[PDB]
Amino acid sequence: GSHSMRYFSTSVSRPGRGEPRFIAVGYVDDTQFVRFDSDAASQRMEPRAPWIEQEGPEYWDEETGKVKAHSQTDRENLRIALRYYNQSEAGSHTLQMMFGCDVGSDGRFLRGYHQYAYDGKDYIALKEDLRSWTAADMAAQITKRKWEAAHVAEQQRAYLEGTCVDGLRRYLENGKETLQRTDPPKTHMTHHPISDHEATLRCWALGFYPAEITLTWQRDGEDQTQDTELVETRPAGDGTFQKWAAVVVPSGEEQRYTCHVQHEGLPKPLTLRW
Amino acid sequence: MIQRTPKIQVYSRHPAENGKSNFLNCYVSGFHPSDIEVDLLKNGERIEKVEHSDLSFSKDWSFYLLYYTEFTPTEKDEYACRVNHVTLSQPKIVKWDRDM
Amino acid sequence: RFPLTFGW
Repeated sequence: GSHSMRYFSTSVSRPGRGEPRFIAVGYVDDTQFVRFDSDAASQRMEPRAPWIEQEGPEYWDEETGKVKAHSQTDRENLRIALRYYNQSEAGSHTLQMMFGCDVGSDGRFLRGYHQYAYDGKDYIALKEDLRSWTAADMAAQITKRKWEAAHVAEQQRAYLEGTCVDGLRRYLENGKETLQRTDPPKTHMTHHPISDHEATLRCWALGFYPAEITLTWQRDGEDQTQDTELVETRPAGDGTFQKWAAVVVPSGEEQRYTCHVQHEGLPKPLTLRW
Repeated sequence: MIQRTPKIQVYSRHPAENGKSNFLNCYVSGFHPSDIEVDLLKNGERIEKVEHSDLSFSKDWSFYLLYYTEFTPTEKDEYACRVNHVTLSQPKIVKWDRDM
Repeated sequence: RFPLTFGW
């Protein structure tokens, strides 16, 4: 299947308490492999997956340098945004960045991303064509004009299609054993009466990778997708994920329901009946 | 300058068997801003060796963190996750149902 | 590989 590389960064300003807190993480698919935390001891980019540890000291130096540089420009970005919006210097603000690339099954470029949020909302994003920017407001319009004049997009696009893709192929190769695994969900059903007339049917999916999955309930053959409670996919901590979906059924009617599981790891979707 | 209240799940890595080393998790997600406090509780008492994942976020820019600690479940002991955040009027306690 | 980044 497709694969992805992502870097996420967050800077949170803390006026009166020093410089912004800065945290960056790197992912291949749903596997974290690197991190940097401004409040941690090393002040280095650090490994978080075994297959990245084999990279030499040049790698760690270059990556540390780039991530630190990014934290510094983030600091200035926070100041500038304060000017653009005329916001008080007493308020804490958040700057988020996502960057990365998607490749397909044989490793060919699929997509590239470079986008920013300010205080939880879209600020500026590289468009899918990798040739221009979407600015979500007027401040971001200022930034957008600057980046057009600076010709940032040519560099970013070339980086996305070249360096990012080659990096992703590299990582996928070195982390072969773990990253190219697909783990099908182990499913089951539980029954919890809530009264003399009402019961809860709960369909569970466990031990699966990658994290993307679909869990649906249907009565006879018709979806129940507004009567289904559906919790957020969660990490087990072992590299796999967990999810469940529940429906309330009339006592005696349990046998009418089916749970359906769609996952990349299954040759075919599952149908489960009580 | 948005605010989103966290969604909390407390659960075990592997299915609980009494007397067997396992991992207890509190996963908090969908929250904003990023300042958050998460403690794991054993019989009302804060567990001390609790680690957490590195701050990351979803496509809607909302944050998620996994806190976890290796434990040994027993029929007697009660586990919970306590979470504080600016969107919460008071700390939220969510008990570990070996199910949930 | 971490990206290079530009000021706002």
